[PDB]
Amino acid sequence: KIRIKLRGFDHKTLDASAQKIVEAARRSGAQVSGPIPLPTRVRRFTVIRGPFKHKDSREHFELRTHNRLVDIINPNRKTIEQLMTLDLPTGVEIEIKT
Amino acid sequence: SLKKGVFVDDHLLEKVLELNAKGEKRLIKTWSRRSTIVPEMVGHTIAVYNGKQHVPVYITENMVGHKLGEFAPTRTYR
Amino acid sequence: ARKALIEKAKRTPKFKVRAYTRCVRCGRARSVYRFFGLCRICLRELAHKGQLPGVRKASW
Amino acid sequence: GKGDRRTRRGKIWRGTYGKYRPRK
Amino acid sequence: GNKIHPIGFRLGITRDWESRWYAGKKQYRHLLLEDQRIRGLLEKELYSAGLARVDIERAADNVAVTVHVAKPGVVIGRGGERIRVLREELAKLTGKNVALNVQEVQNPNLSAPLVAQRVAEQIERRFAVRRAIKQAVQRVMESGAKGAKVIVSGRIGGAEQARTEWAAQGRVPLHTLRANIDYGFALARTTYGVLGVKAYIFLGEV
RNA sequence: AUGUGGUUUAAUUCGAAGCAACGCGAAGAACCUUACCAGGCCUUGACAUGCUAGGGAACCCGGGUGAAAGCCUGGGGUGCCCCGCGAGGGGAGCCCUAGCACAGGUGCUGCAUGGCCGUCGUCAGCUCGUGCCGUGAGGUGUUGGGUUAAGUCCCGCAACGAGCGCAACCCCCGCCGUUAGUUGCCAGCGGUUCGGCCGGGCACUCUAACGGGACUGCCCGCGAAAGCGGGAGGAAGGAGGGGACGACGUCUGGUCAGCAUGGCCCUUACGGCCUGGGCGACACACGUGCUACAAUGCCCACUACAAAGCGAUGCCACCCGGCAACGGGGAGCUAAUCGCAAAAAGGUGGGCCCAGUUCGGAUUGGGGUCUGCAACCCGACCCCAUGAAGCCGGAAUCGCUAGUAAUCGCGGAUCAGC
Ligand SMILES: NC[C@@H]1O[C@H](O[C@H]2[C@@H](O)[C@H](O[C@@H]3[C@@H](O)[C@H](N)C[C@H](N)[C@H]3O[C@H]3O[C@H](CO)[C@@H](O)[C@H](O)[C@H]3N)O[C@@H]2CO)[C@H](N)[C@@H](O)[C@@H]1O
Ligand SMILES: [Mg+2]
Ligand SMILES: [Mg+2]
Ligand SMILES: [Mg+2]
Ligand SMILES: [Mg+2]
Ligand SMILES: [Mg+2]
Ligand SMILES: [Mg+2]
Ligand SMILES: [Mg+2]
Ligand SMILES: [Mg+2]
Ligand SMILES: [Mg+2]
Ligand SMILES: [Mg+2]
Ligand SMILES: [Mg+2]
Ligand SMILES: [Mg+2]
Ligand SMILES: [Mg+2]
Ligand SMILES: [Mg+2]
Ligand SMILES: [Mg+2]
Ligand SMILES: [Mg+2]
Repeated sequence: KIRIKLRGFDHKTLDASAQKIVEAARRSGAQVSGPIPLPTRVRRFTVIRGPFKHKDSREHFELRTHNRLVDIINPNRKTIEQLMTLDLPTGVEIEIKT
Repeated sequence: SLKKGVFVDDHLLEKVLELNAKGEKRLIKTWSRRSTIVPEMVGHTIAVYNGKQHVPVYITENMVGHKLGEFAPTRTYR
Repeated sequence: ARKALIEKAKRTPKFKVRAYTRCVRCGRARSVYRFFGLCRICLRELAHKGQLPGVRKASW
Repeated sequence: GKGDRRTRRGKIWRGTYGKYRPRK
Repeated sequence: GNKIHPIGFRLGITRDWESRWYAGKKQYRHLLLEDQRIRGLLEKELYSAGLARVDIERAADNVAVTVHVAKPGVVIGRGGERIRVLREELAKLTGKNVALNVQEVQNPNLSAPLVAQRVAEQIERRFAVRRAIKQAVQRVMESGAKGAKVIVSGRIGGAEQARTEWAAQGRVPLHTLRANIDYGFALARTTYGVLGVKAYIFLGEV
């Protein structure tokens, strides 16, 4: 019944941050459809390296928004405690849906 | 090319309309070459700026759909 | 001119189409990535330093 | 072909749509 | 004119960012401009302390700003008189609640941007441009490094023709990703124009 | 079409100059941009910090004039320090004018510079320590024999080692495993208005994190060795394929117009603001490109090949009006969920019948649509008409060794639009 989207630039601070949200609902409540990894939005920017004319020759930058997903089916209040404000957000995004 | 207005500068009209209520002046000069020549506001002589000076363009009937700057040519020997 | 102009481009103007971008550092009109407000130059610079988060050398 | 507005291909190349290339 | 920035070459590995805050595609723009005029102000009124990194994090209207320095004493003031003034100065531009840790760089001769600054400082006080380099490297090797290298640009000693002095010791393998090479750059605005100081310190590995 | 040379201009702003300038700075010149010109204007200035001084001190609403900028104006206005006074004067904010320190300059110098870049060259190199040799500069090492993509490794050797390079450490793509179920499925079985749509299921596919896998490890031949030829197993051999990555140095290379910066120059102007024009000129010359010159083709209709990215001052399904561009309405989607989205080439049918053509789509007349204050100089699109050169290109000359070239469409950045 409860749906949480997880964005972020860093793939270790999702597979960490939101794989600890799997323990803080399994231990203190009921069923979880595990963490599901979403299509990542790669942004790429492409820049003429030098300040002045050197139009061939460039540098290539991406900015990669990783997305992950978790679903919890049984809303206990034994769960919404860690999943409420036992805070360890770091450089991560939090979407909460139903 | 538009169809909901002819996007003509009020500062010109206003000055032309409130000349048509008695007005037969030649020292009418403008910088709005971007304005359509409006339904029969003819007879008058508007001087249009080419970016260097105003040129007297005598406005007759055959040339009404057009813009003003079409008669103030901006570049020399073409 | 590039002072009286970094200033002018911030003023809200008669007509929104007279409006435009500018590298909020390196104060500059052309190649200005709107996702950053950053001139390609003053940008490759930050991108290198680590001052643009999650931005990284692309290689594929 | 590709240079002709009144073909379908002229449209495609130009990215446009019209009589000569309708949206289904 | 060759050669990539050694930090930027490493960001994914053996070097992480000076700004660890996510944003959507319409906040990022402003959370950056702020992010920057921050360092613009900090670095300017905090040279004395000698700041290496100006780390930053976010989580919606609060900001980390974990400034690393050689001389913590100078940012604080005897008790807490300056660190107050700074938290106060910050929120006047940053319309948010500015937190603010402070860190000691335990050994400043292994912080490349400090070593740069050091050498740059000497140059502005017309010092022996070539020995500065020589010494600086030594100092850095002396505090236990795996290698180092320092570079100064041109107009060395106010000479008419620009030149370029360098010196180095041990390893500085700029092509190895798994190296950990703190890099740093200092200016040096002198009576006869700018010189440029670059500094490389090898330490790391697996 | 575009960039450049030249010429022309009031101006056609500046730079870039063989390779390594010329679809380059420009990842978006109608006004903005804009640095150029012509005219109307402002001068302590569009922006920063302070000083000397009468005037008002927060502020609000018009009018005249003009193209706009600006300028000449008439009103609404009395909040706060201070009580020192029970009659309110003292430059506390703040705002004005008059001076002053200053701002401002995309003015010049890349041969005063930083930085960043280009370049020889991803070429196999350039060095150092100590020892040894030489009066010395220097040499040896780094020569020699083998080998490699490689100063890669091997064997030798008055050298023994090392550093910057090479390779490796990193990303993408090939095979498999683990972890995970609003995207996958009759794979299994069930219901299906037969659209994975419905309960249901992660098997598979995929998505994205972490592992595995390759080592000349194994077999035959050559070799002193490195390594070389061949074989098996394996998705993949001997660097599996593509990136990222650029030694000491060279070019007084490039940029003072991104920025930073030493010096010199302008300060009712070399600063500023505006409207208008110019950067779009056209007797010419060159570079890079597009579309062609057709039947292995062109046109029209039907027909799932699938594959990276963008989208809430947005992507717009679906209905309707218009030949259409587009205009009305209007659902879904902060997006693996909804949209841009048709992929095109291909396939199936039908037409054309070798013609300057149903090839080609320049030029030009006319009617429109959209963005935008505004589309004459200067936008893209649609529709009618008009159909130019062009029948595969002189001397010269360019790219590419495999999922390459050739060909076909698709997306993005900048961006109102282009
Ligand atoms: N990081 C720098 C960038 O590298 C670019 O890539 C350049 C090179 O790395 C690249 O490689 C060269 C090629 O230049 C040259 N004309 C012929 C040569 N065979 C190529 O080498 C080739 O083989 C090597 C090793 O096998 C590869 O690693 C290399 O990247 C590949 N291109 O081709 C480009 C130039 O011809 C550009 N040099 C330069 O514009 C840009 O700065
Ligand atoms: Mg090119
Ligand atoms: Mg002529
Ligand atoms: Mg614009
Ligand atoms: Mg045709
Ligand atoms: Mg110049
Ligand atoms: Mg130079
Ligand atoms: Mg230079
Ligand atoms: Mg030059
Ligand atoms: Mg001797
Ligand atoms: Mg080697
Ligand atoms: Mg060899
Ligand atoms: Mg390498
Ligand atoms: Mg020169
Ligand atoms: Mg102008
Ligand atoms: Mg041009
Ligand atoms: Mg023929």
